[PDB]
Amino acid sequence: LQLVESGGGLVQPGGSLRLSCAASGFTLDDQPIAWFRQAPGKEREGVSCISIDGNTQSYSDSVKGRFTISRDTANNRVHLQMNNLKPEDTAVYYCAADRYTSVRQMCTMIEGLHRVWGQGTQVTV
Amino acid sequence: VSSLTMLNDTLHNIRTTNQALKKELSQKTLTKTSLEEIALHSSQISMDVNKSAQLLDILSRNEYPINKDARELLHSAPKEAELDGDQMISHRELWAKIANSINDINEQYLKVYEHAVSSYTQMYQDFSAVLSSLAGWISPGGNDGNSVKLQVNSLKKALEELKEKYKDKPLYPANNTVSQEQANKWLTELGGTIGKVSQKNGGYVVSINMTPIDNMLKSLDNLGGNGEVVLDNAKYQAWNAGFSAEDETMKNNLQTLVQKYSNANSIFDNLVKVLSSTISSS
Repeated sequence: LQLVESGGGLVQPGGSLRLSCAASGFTLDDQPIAWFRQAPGKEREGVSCISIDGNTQSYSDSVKGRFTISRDTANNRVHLQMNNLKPEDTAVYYCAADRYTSVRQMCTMIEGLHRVWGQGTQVTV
Repeated sequence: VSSLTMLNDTLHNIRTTNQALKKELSQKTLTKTSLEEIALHSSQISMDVNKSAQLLDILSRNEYPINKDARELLHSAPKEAELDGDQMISHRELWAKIANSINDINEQYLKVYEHAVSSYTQMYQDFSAVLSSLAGWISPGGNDGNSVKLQVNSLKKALEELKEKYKDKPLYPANNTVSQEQANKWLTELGGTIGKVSQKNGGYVVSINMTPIDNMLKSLDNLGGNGEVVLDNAKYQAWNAGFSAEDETMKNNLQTLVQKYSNANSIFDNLVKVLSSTISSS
């Protein structure tokens, strides 16, 4: 059972990236999904989350308006569209699954509730 | 003569509108937009029903004859319309009997389940809105990552004003009262769980069954605390499961109402088609 992120890399201010969360032996649709990020020497923080049904999305304060989270249930993937990337956003980005929650309209960015984690992909601006 | 052609056109008008309505009902998720469209189509059907009801009264009192062959077509009419053909009833009566069938099906089946679906949909939409905001009432809590803090009282009040808002909104009938025996008979033919009989002053009513929301409120009461309560993740999972279970219940109840509404469209479609055939044969 593997969570797995892609789409990272090196971009400059004002640029864009589209992160992707994919999985093996695991359907991202079965529970809420969240994106976390951690700068090299700072605390891990939540970025955004999407509900089971996909109709509910939340984003951290320092990210609203710029980012967009969506589900690709066809190919069993979650995307994070990061636009107007400001230099602060340099960090390792992880997608995680909260297996506790089962209400289909909600999602949280509480790290303690997420126990399935990917390796991470570096983003730099 | 001119009435017949007007009536036949009015009947086909009702058929197409009815089909548009059925497409709205087969949609997976009924939104506020969907309800608005359903409302419009229904008022259009009622518009043509009244138009038809007046053309049939004309044919009835003029005693326009419906010929043998044409009457036999009525045997294809749905059993709900209570139209049989021929045997012995006058032209006046049959024309009137056809008008009553159109009006009764539209009044007792279509409009009834169109209101029930509307009521339960609006409630479920507000209910789903509460569940979408559920993370706002949940916080990290304990410093080890194995707990979460729940704003039980805020979430409790949110669910209680939801109950207060639809506590009274009836499923059937939309406005009037009904005898105890009939309100029970409408509930017993619905599915028991969706609605509850309640005495609205001089008479009865089939109101929304609030048990799913009462079950959630009782799960919150059993959490204790005094505004905020710390739950370990395992207890959060158990509680959260109960909440999502009642969402499935209400989602299921709504699908049942939409099926009753859909079944009504099929009845009406079958009748209007048969009536077009009968009109065309006169």
